[PDB]
Amino acid sequence: RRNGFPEVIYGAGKTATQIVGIVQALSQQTLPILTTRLSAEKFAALQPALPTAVYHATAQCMTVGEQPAPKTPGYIAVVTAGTADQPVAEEAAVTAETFGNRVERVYDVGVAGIHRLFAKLDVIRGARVVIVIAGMEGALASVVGGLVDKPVIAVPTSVGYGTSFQGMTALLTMLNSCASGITVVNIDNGFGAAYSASMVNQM
Amino acid sequence: RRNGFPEVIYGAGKTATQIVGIVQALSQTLPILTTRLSAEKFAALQPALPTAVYHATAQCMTVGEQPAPKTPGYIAVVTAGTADQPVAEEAAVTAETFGNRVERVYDVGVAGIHRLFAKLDVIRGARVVIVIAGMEGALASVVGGLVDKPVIAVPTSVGYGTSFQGMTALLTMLNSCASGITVVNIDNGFGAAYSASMVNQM
Amino acid sequence: RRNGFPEVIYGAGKTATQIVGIVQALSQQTLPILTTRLSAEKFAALQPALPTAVYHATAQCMTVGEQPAPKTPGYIAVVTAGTADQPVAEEAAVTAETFGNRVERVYDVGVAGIHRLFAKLDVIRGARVVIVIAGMEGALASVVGGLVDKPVIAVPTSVGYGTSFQGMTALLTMLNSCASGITVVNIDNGFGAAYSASMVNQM
Amino acid sequence: RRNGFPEVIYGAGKTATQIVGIVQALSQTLPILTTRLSAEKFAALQPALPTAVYHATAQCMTVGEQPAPKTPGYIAVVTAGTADQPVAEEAAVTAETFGNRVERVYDVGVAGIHRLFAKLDVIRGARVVIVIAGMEGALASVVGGLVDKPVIAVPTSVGYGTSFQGMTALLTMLNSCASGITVVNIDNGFGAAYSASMVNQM
Amino acid sequence: RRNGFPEVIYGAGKTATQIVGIVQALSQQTLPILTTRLSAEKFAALQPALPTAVYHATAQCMTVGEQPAPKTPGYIAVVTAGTADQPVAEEAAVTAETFGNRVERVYDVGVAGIHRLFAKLDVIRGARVVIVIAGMEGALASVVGGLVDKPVIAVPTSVGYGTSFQGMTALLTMLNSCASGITVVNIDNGFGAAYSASMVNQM
Amino acid sequence: RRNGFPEVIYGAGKTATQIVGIVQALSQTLPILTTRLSAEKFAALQPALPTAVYHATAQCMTVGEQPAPKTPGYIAVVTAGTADQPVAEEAAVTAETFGNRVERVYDVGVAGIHRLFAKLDVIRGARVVIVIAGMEGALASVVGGLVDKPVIAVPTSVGYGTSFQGMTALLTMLNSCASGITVVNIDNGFGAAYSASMVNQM
Amino acid sequence: RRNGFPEVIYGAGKTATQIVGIVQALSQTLPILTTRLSAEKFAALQPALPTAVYHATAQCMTVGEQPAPKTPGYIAVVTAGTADQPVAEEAAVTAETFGNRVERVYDVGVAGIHRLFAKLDVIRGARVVIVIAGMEGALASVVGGLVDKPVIAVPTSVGYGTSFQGMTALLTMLNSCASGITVVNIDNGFGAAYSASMVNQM
Amino acid sequence: RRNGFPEVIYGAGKTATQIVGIVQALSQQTLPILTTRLSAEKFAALQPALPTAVYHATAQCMTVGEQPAPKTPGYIAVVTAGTADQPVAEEAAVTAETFGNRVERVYDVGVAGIHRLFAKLDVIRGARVVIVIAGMEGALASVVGGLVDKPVIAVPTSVGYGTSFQGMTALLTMLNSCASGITVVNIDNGFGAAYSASMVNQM
Ligand SMILES: [Mg+2]
Ligand SMILES: [Mg+2]
Ligand SMILES: [Mg+2]
Ligand SMILES: [Mg+2]
Ligand SMILES: [Zn+2]
Ligand SMILES: [Zn+2]
Ligand SMILES: [Zn+2]
Ligand SMILES: [Zn+2]
Repeated sequence: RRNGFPEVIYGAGKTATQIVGIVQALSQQTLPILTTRLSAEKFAALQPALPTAVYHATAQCMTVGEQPAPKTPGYIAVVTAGTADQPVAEEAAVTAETFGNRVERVYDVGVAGIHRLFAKLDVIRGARVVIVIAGMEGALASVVGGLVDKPVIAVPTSVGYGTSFQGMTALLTMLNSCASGITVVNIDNGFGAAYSASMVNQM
Repeated sequence: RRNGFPEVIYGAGKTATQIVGIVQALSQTLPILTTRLSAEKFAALQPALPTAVYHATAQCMTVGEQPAPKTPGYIAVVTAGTADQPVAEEAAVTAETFGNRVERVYDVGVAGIHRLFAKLDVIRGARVVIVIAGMEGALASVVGGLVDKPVIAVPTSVGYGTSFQGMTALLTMLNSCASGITVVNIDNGFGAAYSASMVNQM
Repeated sequence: RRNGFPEVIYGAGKTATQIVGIVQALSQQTLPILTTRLSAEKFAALQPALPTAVYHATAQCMTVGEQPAPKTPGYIAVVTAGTADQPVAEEAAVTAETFGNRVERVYDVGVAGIHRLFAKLDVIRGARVVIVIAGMEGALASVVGGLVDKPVIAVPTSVGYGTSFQGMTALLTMLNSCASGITVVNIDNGFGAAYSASMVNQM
Repeated sequence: RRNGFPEVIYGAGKTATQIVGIVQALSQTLPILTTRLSAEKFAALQPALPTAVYHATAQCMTVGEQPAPKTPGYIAVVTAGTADQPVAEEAAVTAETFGNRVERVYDVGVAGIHRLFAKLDVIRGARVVIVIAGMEGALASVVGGLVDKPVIAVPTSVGYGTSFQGMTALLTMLNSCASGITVVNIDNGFGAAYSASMVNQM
Repeated sequence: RRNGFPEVIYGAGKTATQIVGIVQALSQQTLPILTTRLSAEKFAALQPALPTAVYHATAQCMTVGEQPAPKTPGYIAVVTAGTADQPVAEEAAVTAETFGNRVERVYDVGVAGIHRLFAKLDVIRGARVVIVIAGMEGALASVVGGLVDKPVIAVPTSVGYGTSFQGMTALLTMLNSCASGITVVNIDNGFGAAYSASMVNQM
Repeated sequence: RRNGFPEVIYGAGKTATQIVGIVQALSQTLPILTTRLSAEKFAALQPALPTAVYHATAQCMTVGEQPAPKTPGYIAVVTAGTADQPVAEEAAVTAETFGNRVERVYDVGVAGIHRLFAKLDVIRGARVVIVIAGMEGALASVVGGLVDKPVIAVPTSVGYGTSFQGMTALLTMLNSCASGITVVNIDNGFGAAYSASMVNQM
Repeated sequence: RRNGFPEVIYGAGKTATQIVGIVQALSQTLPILTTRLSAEKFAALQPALPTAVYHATAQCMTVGEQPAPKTPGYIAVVTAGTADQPVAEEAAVTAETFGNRVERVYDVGVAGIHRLFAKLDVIRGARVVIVIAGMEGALASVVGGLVDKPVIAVPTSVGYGTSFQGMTALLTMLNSCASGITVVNIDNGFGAAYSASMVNQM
Repeated sequence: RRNGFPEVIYGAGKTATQIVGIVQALSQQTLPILTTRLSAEKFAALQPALPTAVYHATAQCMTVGEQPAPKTPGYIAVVTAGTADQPVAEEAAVTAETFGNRVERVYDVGVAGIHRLFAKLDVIRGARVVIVIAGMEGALASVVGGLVDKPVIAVPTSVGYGTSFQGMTALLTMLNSCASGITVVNIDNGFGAAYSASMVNQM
């Protein structure tokens, strides 16, 4: 199963020592190695062991090794509604770049001020895949889906106030988009979106 | 009493004979509005109330002559899709019956959003904006951020699957009230127009 | 976009330093500046920098600058069912006064003792807009809506016991009011209600 | 046995023939009450049980003569709207069948609350109060705070949109039990009257 | 409004000082005074001020004054399914005794072992009102309701595991009791049940 | 293959012609069971499959002769009310078709619980107990605590209001599995009997 | 405009006359697809649009000739059961109308999983895989882990009891997106094929 | 009621002293004694008193005494989807072994990599009862149910991310299994599954 994909470790349930055991075993230059959902403290416990490792604080991700160069010319656009979407957005962007994709970040363009979205519309329309990340309202996916004729993958986030229902509302909003060409992943699953986006980008 | 408001009958649960009794008793008020009045129920009603007008799409019935606008400004009724039109007309007929000029801005949902910008001057020129949308109710958020007038958003129960009979649109519109948006219950085109009329006539 | 509205900062996601940067940039006497959802500790970190700032503890709001005088004669009435509604009520009242409205506070008139509501009925009926704030039961909006012929904006609060469902029950109760002329915002969104109320009051 | 309580048949799921079998077998008890009995099912039943009375609005059927009140005091059945009347009559017919005087206080919902104060003396004079309401069920809270007698609140499934088939009214009434209010299931006019009768006849 | 009921203070939202102010104001021998939902720490802050006060730890209630004697001969039976129901059961029992009722405690008779319920059936059937308190399953109300021909008031508790949904399941179970003569209050509202039970007991 | 289990057809979504095609193709297995088969669909089916038996209450259809019990012990099917009988018969017909002796213990819900104790020896003598209940599903908890044999509980969708189409009974039965109870989906009388048969024939 | 995509009409809420108006106006585009078109509505439509083809199972209607595949690769439409076939055909007809070769892999749900392995080479050879499943939607998880191509999963509303009109399948499929799976709304066979076509034609 | 079952103590609500009182009372060699849902700290408070007791950290269970030998030849298979299922899996396995069953552990065979499940299929098919334990997706029960013709008892776990809804999704997935012969218990109830499995295994 040499799909060319880097090795991925889900560090939510793994200990800081348990992770080190996997990384040194996969340090046979198989590929670069991505570790997701890695707490900042858990990286502190790991850094003396892997001094050549890079931690992405906001994304809570850790990469060891450097992917050589983008595998494909096309890029993925990661679009977010607000600043509260920065963590899972960064998780999606770090995953896509680790998987060999160029990534264009289009942050803070929610529909409360829509000129910000129109200012960066040429960048979004030029992508081969667009990942839309939004919470509170999450209506941005429907607006983006109606403005681009490229695959859109929508990520609901759990940044909630009141009836946000820990991201449930954003999830339902994305599933019921009037605009077609939108497809959805589970709440906060920025990694998964980038995994699917990367497959689409590299055909 | 004598505070301008016409009498309103909710005909969803009331029988066609009961409606005649309420209307015949109240013909001693100027206009009378009846909401959620099925097309069959109006057929059973028309021989008895000959001065009545039925609004097919709105499922509303008026007896008496509709007044002329008491206020210069108008109310804009903005709708996302063609499905959303029944409840839109229910709001628009109520607003006109309460003495407000109504501007209809229909079928401008965000699946094609250039249509909304084409009619943006009309919406910004309103004193109150009623936004009517189903499925993902995202039209309310876009309008709320583009105008600086009170917006009342109406979620509709038109949609399929996880629309949850309008719940998704209702929750979507509720998650954007900091932008000047306020919300009414699902399909409640009457209630929105009732509030819009109070705001419009200040 | 000179709507005359003061500048508003949502301090839930902003840091105490990040806020200071925005306030000093908007200290070009554009208008007074309101900051919402500002924790008491976060204000402590900010006060040495803005010594001319006023913190409203219960409202968790911060205003810098003083709006000159009410822009309109009419007033907004802020009506609450119980003492547990005081925080979001104060957030609504501080927002409306910062936006240039006179505000009349009618607190603790829930329907468990309804004479208290009738005692202050002349004050509520005299308003141009009424904001009703209630949790636990939230039936007060339907009672107020049936007693006034002016716009009512209902705010559900998340002060819950058991089946209160963190304010969901109060939200559903307000949406299904038998009394007409009621309009609703999301849970705890006292700011938003005052924003809509202010637009109605100043026509 | 011989504890005063009449026999009760739930006719919602039972067939019109099965009901005759249960009634004909039990005509060896004094009165017999049957609840949720459709109008069509009574037509199929009337030639067989000639001594039976159907209560159209209540969808109830009694065989045998209704007793006279065993207790001086009465039960008050308070309702918010005209829609709420079917389940109100279901409770009132049950309460009368169980030997209680019933006082009907109908159509006093809080959309016009002066109507409730007009009938306040009648409600306070009851020994038990049954409150019946739909939509926002807010009538139960107002009554619970105004009387110092047990209140049993019945949520009804009449309403539209987010009424959730009576859930909103049920939750609203449940959030006010500290005031002397107790709650039964949606549309359960029988159950409320069954409890009210036990309380009334102490 | 001299209903003869003692004064009741809901101490969930009141401070330990705020409570002392109310108690000394109502210390005009109006009646005994009950305080509900009073944390153990909050009572520690209050006890130096009211040395003649009694705290009921499990019930989290505080009574000052002693009601003279039961107002009525009849008693209320407080029935619980398990030991986890002891707090709200005690809140109901302390409220009923403070309101002038004799109370018979029938604890730990859940239907997992039903002989325990049958052992105390004569006590339960002899009551004038029965309060049934149950969580996890809450099926005990339907069993009790089918065994007694006296008013049953059912209290759902929020002692939950998994699908218990913080007492929602027990609440729905009680509302749908096949046995008639059952009436329901909100989750954990042992006070409210005793308030309604006391009115029924004293007719 | 040849593991004793008869072939099973789910006829809820399958057409009356499609069923004949599946049955006619499989008549090359010993018995064939078809579940959720409407009464009208069997009328359209009977001229084509003349060796078939319809079980009206169970809405099941068997082709082929029902085997004799392969095991001495029996399965007990315990039901709370008369409404619960259709899904009870669906389970009982499946269990008999799979070669198990079935003992029916019907209408013993806890509204009158002496009835259950009258039949307690029969239930304790079973090797597996299937409990079928709606509304509050409390019968499963009482049985689970009284017998020391596997209990499989079936929630039914019969009930009104907050029954939530059987959700309340399902959750009630799920909150008592520590007592030896296990649960299947709402109305799934087949699934319970399928598991009971595997347990009974050990 | 001129971006390859055919015009799409949602005929669920639109009337049979309104559809003719939209189609007759747009016959000035190459193909036109109409979704959720009832069989009765097509009968009322056929005398007016004689060049139209109805796809009974898919409830779709095409006017104009279906193009030939613009791309070598094909899309695989994988389904769990025979019930799932209508929405599967809705996706497959859309995909073929958008110019993609479609490979149908039907009735391979995990109740018998050898069937899926029999057709595993066909699925792995696709460029995009659409998985269609109801009840427990577990087929999407198995496929997502076996192929290294984009998988779009469609939950269907076919099922009984706690299926919750497809919610259980939707949530099940959403809990496995880390494996290369992406999800659309319940019954939304069109939406999946719309996205699959964009991915397939890169 | 000499069913031969060991005595079981639910230590979630019992104190460390309260447990010691029950164990010494049941130390009349009635059988071995199992204690479930026992926190690691609560065992520390208990160990000086029962020095012959065995704590199962992952299972959070405590057994005192040693069951003599398996009561039946047949074994129960405990199958899990991921490592996050290890706690309730161990609770089920420790309960079944304490009740006198041989237990075969088949861990980490979720359908994200299904060859792992096929590698151990002979072990699973050889069982007399299979307990399937899964969260996140919980689709493994339907796959196992369709592969074995023996009783399957499915346990949903509350190891959740986003829309996992604290195990609700896994519970609904298991109840709606297309594969027949599956039966379900409440969330995290590994004990209950083993209790039912043990009865089936020992016929
Ligand atoms: Mg605005
Ligand atoms: Mg009272
Ligand atoms: Mg047992
Ligand atoms: Mg993959
Ligand atoms: Zn839209
Ligand atoms: Zn009302
Ligand atoms: Zn029952
Ligand atoms: Zn399946």
